[PDB]
Parts: sequence; C-alpha cells; structure tokens
Amino acid sequence: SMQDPIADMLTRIRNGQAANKAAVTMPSSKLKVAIANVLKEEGFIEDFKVEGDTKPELELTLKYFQGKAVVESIQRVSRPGLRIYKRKDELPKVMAGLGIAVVSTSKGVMTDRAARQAGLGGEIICYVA
Amino acid sequence: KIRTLQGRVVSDKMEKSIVVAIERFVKHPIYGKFIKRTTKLHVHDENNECGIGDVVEIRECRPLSKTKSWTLVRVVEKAV
Amino acid sequence: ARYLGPKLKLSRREGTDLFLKSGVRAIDTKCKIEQAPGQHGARKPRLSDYGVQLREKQKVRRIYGVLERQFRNYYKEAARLKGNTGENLLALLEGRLDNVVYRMGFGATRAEARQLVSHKAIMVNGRVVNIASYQVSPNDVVSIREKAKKQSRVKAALELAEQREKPTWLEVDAGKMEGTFKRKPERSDLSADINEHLIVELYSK
Amino acid sequence: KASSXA
Amino acid sequence: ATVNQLVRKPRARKVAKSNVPALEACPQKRGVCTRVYTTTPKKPNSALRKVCRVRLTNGFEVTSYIGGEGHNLQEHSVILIRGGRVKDLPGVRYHTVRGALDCSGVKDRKQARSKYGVKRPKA
Amino acid sequence: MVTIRLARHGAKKRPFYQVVVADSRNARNGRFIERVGFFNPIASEKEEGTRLDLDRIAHWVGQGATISDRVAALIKEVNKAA
Amino acid sequence: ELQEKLIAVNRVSKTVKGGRIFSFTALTVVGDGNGRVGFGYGKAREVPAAIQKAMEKARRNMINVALNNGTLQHPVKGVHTGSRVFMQPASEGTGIIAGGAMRAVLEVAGVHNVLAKAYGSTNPINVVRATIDGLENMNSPEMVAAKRGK
RNA sequence: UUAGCUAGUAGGUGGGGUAACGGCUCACCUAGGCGACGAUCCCUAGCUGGUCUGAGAGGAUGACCAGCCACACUGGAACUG
RNA sequence: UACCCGCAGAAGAAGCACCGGCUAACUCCGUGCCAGCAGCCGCGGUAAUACGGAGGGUGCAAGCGUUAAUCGGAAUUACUGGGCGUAAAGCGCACGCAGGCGGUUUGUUAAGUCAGAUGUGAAAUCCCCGGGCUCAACCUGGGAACUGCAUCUGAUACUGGC
Repeated sequence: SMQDPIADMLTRIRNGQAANKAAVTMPSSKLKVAIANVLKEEGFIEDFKVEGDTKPELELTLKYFQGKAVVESIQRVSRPGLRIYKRKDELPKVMAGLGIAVVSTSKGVMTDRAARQAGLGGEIICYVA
Repeated sequence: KIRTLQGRVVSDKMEKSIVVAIERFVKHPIYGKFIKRTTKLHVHDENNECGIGDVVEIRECRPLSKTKSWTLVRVVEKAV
Repeated sequence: ARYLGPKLKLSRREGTDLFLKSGVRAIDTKCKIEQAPGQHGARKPRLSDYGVQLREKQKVRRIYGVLERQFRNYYKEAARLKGNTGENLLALLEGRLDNVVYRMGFGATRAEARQLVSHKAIMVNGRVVNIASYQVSPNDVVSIREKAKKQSRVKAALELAEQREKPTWLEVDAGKMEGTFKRKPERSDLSADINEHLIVELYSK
Repeated sequence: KASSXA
Repeated sequence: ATVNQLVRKPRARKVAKSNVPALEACPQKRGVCTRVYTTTPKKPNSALRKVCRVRLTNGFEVTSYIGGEGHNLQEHSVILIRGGRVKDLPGVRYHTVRGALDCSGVKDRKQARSKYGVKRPKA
Repeated sequence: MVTIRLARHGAKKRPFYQVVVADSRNARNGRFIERVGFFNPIASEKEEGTRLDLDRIAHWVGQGATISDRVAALIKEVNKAA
Repeated sequence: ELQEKLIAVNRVSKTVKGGRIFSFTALTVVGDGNGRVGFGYGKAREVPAAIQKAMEKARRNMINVALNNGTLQHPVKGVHTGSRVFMQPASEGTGIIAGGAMRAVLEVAGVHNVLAKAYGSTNPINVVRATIDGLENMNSPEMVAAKRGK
C-alpha cells in the first residue's frame, strides 16, 4: 500500500516516459524533492516544480532526445522490505559509471559518482540508467 | 563510562531477581534483511527497586548467583 | 615424456611446418606433406569450433616439444600474469631454455636442441642447467658448455641457424658460443599461424 | 525416440 | 519468494541419491556370489545378458552384470563389484570387475583390455 | 620459564630455524609468543644468513627468560654493535 | 571484410499425405570487425540452398553496434523469448568467453574479449536474437552527450 | 511425524566452602527459571585456523600441519604435588 | 651422502583409454537382434565407422583408464539469482493475535546507518614483489590481506525510538 512512496516516484517516472509524456505529477515529499534535485542536476529530467501549499504537489518535467527518452531504465534498490546501505568503496557504480545511483549520506543526498569522491557513504535510493 | 547499556524489564515479581531484555537491529548474514534479535539478562536488584516494564541501564559485573552477572545502574522512564 | 616418433606425421596434421626436421635443408616438404596425415589424409576435415581450437594448441605444444600435464600450468601461469595471457603463454613458451638454445642456433631442431641441454652441454650465469625447462630471465646469458665446445654436430647447426629469420631479443655470437637474453619477446616480433585467444579459450570452458 | 519406458 | 519468508522458513537444499548404494559409497566391494544366471533385456534389445546375484560383504545382496564374452564364474566364486549401471536390464546397477579375485578376465580380448581384465599377450 | 629458542621449519636436509619467545614447556614448533628473527644454516656465501630483533630479545631477557645455548651462539656470532 | 559463418542447421518436417517432407533451416551471422552485425535464418529443401539463402537476409538487416576498443562499455544483458543473456567487458580477459551459438555473433561483430553467459533457453535462434537485441540497446558511451552532457 | 522443560530447580538471607566469585554445599525463606529468535527431547558430530570447488555469493569438508578441547581396558574415586 | 670428473655404449626404460553423435579421431573382415556394446541418445536380425579382431587414426605418458566421492555446469531451492491462468505451483473463503511492512511536517535521539581513529582478528596457508635448492614442486624475506568485533570522538539525509 502507501507503504512505499519512493518506488512510486521511480515508477511514475519510468512509466511516464514510457507513455511519452512531458510532465508527471505526484504528491510531494521532502526526500522526493531531494531526489528530484539529483535527477535535474545530473541531467535526467528538464526539471522539477513544486506548487503545493496545504497538500504539497510535485511535478517533474520529462526530457527526451531521438527515438527514445532519457532514462533507459530506473530501478528501486533499497526498499522498506529490505534496506541496503554501503560503505565508501562498497558504493555501487551504474553502467561502468555511465549512470548515477542515488545514495543518501549523513551529509545530504548525492550520486554514486558524487558520494564516492565525497568520501563518506550511506543508503542507496535507487538505480537510474 | 565503563560500557553502559539500556534495556527493559520483563517482570516485577521475583524478589531480588530482576531480568531484562535487549533489542538489536541485525543484518541477516545472507538475505540482508534487518532482524530483531533479543537477549535476556538476569540482573542484581538490591532492595528490589524499579518495578516491571521500566527501562534501565545495566553494567556487566562479578557473578552473584548461578547465572546472574549484571547489576542495574540507573532507571529511565516507568510507564510502558 | 617427449614425442619420440613420426614427427612429420605431426606437421602433416597441422598442415604447417613445426620446425621439426629442421637440420640441413630447412623449409620442409618431401614426405607427402598434406594429402595424407594418416590413411585418410586425403579427406576434407570439415572440423568443428572445437577442432579449430584444440588443433591450435595441439600445435603450439608440438611447435616446442612441450606436453599437456605441463603446458596447462604454463597457461595457468600466464593467467596470473597481468596482460594478454595469450602473448604471455607465448612469452613463457619462448622463455624456455630448451628454446633459447635452439633459437640461438646452438642446435639444429628444437629436438636436437634438447639432447644436449639434457646431457649437460649448456648453462647459464654459471651452474650447468640440467632441466630443459629452465625459465630464462632478462640478461641471463647461456653458453654452450666450454667443455664439449664446437663438435661433430653443433657446428653444422649454426650454419642454417643465422640464415634463418633471426630473432630480435638475443645477442648471439658464433665461435664464442654464448648468447644473451637481451629482452622478453614482444608480440610484434614473433608469430605466423599461431593464435592466442583461440587457445586461451580452450582452457576457459 | 524414447526407450525402456517411453 | 519474499525475504521475510526466506528469512523464516529458509531455503532447503535437496540432497543427492547415489545411484549405487551398495554401501560406504566406496570404490568397489567383495561379494560371495549367490547365483549365476542370464536374463533378457528391455524391448528394443534382445540378447541373453549374463548376470550374477552376489552377496556383498556389507550384507546387501545384489545383482551384477558380467561384461565381456564368457566368464569363469559359477555357484560360489568371489567377485568384486564395481559400479555403472546396465541401462537394458533394470535392477542391474552394478558391474562385477573382470579379472579380480575369483573372476577370470575375458579370454583373448586384445582391445581395451584394461577393462575385461587381461594382460598384454606377447608384445 | 619463557625460553627463546629455534623451531625446525626447514625441509628435508635444508632446515630453517626461527628464534621465538616461548613457554619452555611447549613443543618445538608448538605454541609460541612472537617470532623474533631467524637462522639460515645454508645461505652460501651471499647476502643473508641470520636476522634478530636484538633490541627485542633484551626486552624478554628483561622479564627473565633463559636463552637456548644454540640461540646464544647467534646473539654474538653476529656481534652486538659494530 | 565479409566475416560470415553459420551457427546451427536443423532438419524440420511438414507431415503431408504420403509421408513427410524434410526441409532444412540454417542460422548464420555476419558483420565486419568494427560495429555492424546481423543474422539471418532462412530455409530451403536443400542444405546449401538454405545456408546460401541464410547469408541473404544476413547481408540485409545489419544494425550498427557501439563498441569500445574491441569490447563493450556498460556491461549489458538482453532478452528474447526464452533466453535471457548477459555480458561483461574488460580488457580481453582471454578472448570472447561465451557459449556456443551465442559466440559467433560476438566474434564476427568484432569483440575479442567479453565474459558472457547464457541463461534461460540455449536454443541458438533465440539467443543470437537475444544477444543482438542485447548489443543493440547498448547506449552510446563516447556519445553519451545524448542525454549526457545534458 | 520432538511443545513444553526444570526443586537445589530460579532468587534471597545466613552458616560452611574454594585459590577465587558462584547454589559450590546446607539451612531457612520468598516462587521462580528457561521456551516457538525453537527450550526439551531424539539423531548426528571433536571446534577454529583452514582445506576442495566456484566468476563470485556460496556449497562441501576439517586427513597431513598449528591453536583450543576431550579421552587414555569400562565405570568411579581420591591421593601426592 | 648432496655434488663434481671420467669409463662404456643407444646400449638399459612405454603404456593405457578412445574413433556414430556430444567428443579430436576410418576402414576391412567376421558376425547376424546371436555374440556383445553402452555415460545419455542409441548400436546388432548378411555387405554394421557403435559388437570382436586387424589396419589406420586420436588423445594422455610413467601412466593411462574405470569405479567411488565433493563442488561445477544446475538461474535444477534462484541472497547475489527462478517461479505458480493452462507447464509442478495461490490456502475453498473470510476475521485476526505474534511477526514483517507503513502516509506526511517539525524538534529531538543517535540505536540501526555512516566516516576518522585505536585496540584486536596467532603463526602457517591463499595473494602481491623478491631470495635460495640447477628448474619447478619444495624452502624462505617482506607486504596486503584476515571482508569480523569492541571501545571512543564525529555525521545526520534515510531508517528506529521520544
């Protein structure tokens, strides 16, 4: 059920770009934004938007290119049914590097490539290709 | 300090025989999920203070009875 | 622990010259070479992915006189060794003292280049080397036994030797009989009908 | 095709 | 399926069953040999396969195949059984080693004599 | 009696002892406390032949510890400070 | 740079009235040795006629694969019907280590390395398919700029 | 296709004891103590370093070598130190 | 003894499995669904490369074969890494205790989580770069590793508690 709101993002997004749409909205959650930011910064979506006051709403502007979308794939790693955390060197690398992997660290979220150089580590939110 | 420990009772009835419990998140060695694994430690209770349910601090110390090697240190909260 | 038999019978199966009956007239032929490695040589061996893969090494072994029980380890060796295990196995196959002998013309065939390294008639930076398997490092210099130097054989060998392709990683002599291992053979200065991977695979299954 | 039982 | 489930009732391996259980799971066994018969194999093939019912050492009595054209075996004897079944005769899960203990190798065999147990005849 | 001795960790004919602090009672190659050098009765006139943490050996003798008589023949056959 | 060889050849049937008629099907792959690969099935009542016909489709239909120095980039895994397959790059750890049938489509395409493994079905026809569509989707590395750089 | 197990049993006090804490022992006294994160009960088994296999995660194993343990005709006991 | 120098002379030293397919490697003869082969499919009822022999060929070599046992292949208990409409597989259905999981925002906690440090994790073995027996095995120097645990000082996104 509501149990997992994160894999709801990745799914809505993976599904949105599936049905070649340009904008996908969902209720807003602090962590969600943190992720949103990540995807933007890393160039995986044109950008976020958050016009929610009493009932926080989040919109994501999807990107595209040629005969495909930006995100070749996006999977949930750590879930509420089995949390996964990784050290500094144990941090996972997506597609030999060509692809971020959102890892939350005790000093704010990051990307596998980010946190790596960062020096620390933490739970890994998901896999985006 | 010399290794402090938090834990919750188990019984009020025992007369100087206060036992306790210890929770500890533990990553199953193969499946990775996080399991709760308990540890029950019998503890020394002088003038049988702190009742049941309460949470307490404990210290590992010299034996005192067939399997009973811990003594309370401080009581925290009394309604659970 | 060596072949000891119809050696041409071999090069006829490999359809190439394995440098076996080197001696006097190099560049083989004269034996039926090709059209009959056995009693059905005439046939058209449309071999499998296996064939053109075992026959590859089944060759490499022969083109040196090395065996299985031992060849393997060479591969296992090369494997641990960083870099193209293919060229590496070669690097170790060439690095054989029985090879550096022949290769430095100090003997006709790579077969005639053994009967001596075996019968203590060679050596390194001293100590006479009895095992036709010694692994020659860099600089390591050989030298036909100052003893039975130039004899009713080894002389006739150097003849065709220096008139052969001629190596590039050894600084042989002639009368002083004592080459050197200038450097380890790169991949560019050695080859022919010999594929690495094609053999590096057979030991991956 | 199939033997000793099929 | 689920982790929690795997966490609970954990996955259980499924042990293997030695096609040949004439005990100890050991190389071969010695046996007294109760009877020496010949039988008929399955539908496709039709011979007069030779077999012997042997009282092993460990007490199990079992039927074994006699490979090769002819044998010395009979009534008592004392063969030593091996392994490998005889997909043509069911129940025959063992081969008696030829040229072992009271068993004579195949007379005259020259090819693959290692089996059928025979010695090089005048090289 | 923590005696500093050698254990035979060589190989047929070609030994290779090893100075080590160990409770006198134990077996030769039995339990010990800490390797503290070695002894090569071969080597042949080349580079090495023996090694000993001399400034460690003393720390033990310091807490009272008898030394083998073949171990002592090494503590000096290799001088002390020259 | 022809580069073409067959994988397998099976004999099929068409049970009619007076018995059955056996045809023949050959699966072949072609490429060069620098990207660009393709396969073709094709069948014909004659052995060669089939394999000959095999190269035809083989010629036509040749997708362009984006290699890297003779290997792959991001390790990949493709699927088709009953065969799931995966592939790891690395500097010619040995030289094309993958299963028969799924191997050729790796040689001819020009990749003297890769550590592979075929899971699921091991029927040639569907793995070669799985593989191709496996190399296919393999996105642009030195041309990541697509969604990369941006 | 083992679900319940335990009276010195669980704790206390107090003598005795031990090299030492201790139900170790005894006396008295509260009535407890363990258990489905699997007690109890059966079957099996010396434990670790490691060994074999595997791409690995693992699977299997623990002869030789070293650490710990246990036994030394079967069962029991103390003596000497 | 190790080792070194002569003496003599190719003298004194090769076998085993295999050849229809997987699987590298062919024929003749005999034989006749007999005799027998076989790891699986499957060979033999007159011209059999699958039986026995011979020739030949193939692969290993002081060994080769077979049987036995373990892991692999077996993504064939699937954590990495599988499945269930018909292939084996959703409890006949529902309520619900333990357990597993849980929307959202702030503060706080710092347990989980995470980073640095310090103890420890015997030696040997495996591993990396050298050394020594003629080589190699064997022996050995140094190092990495021993993915673990405990203590402490930090971190705070996420998870847990308040």
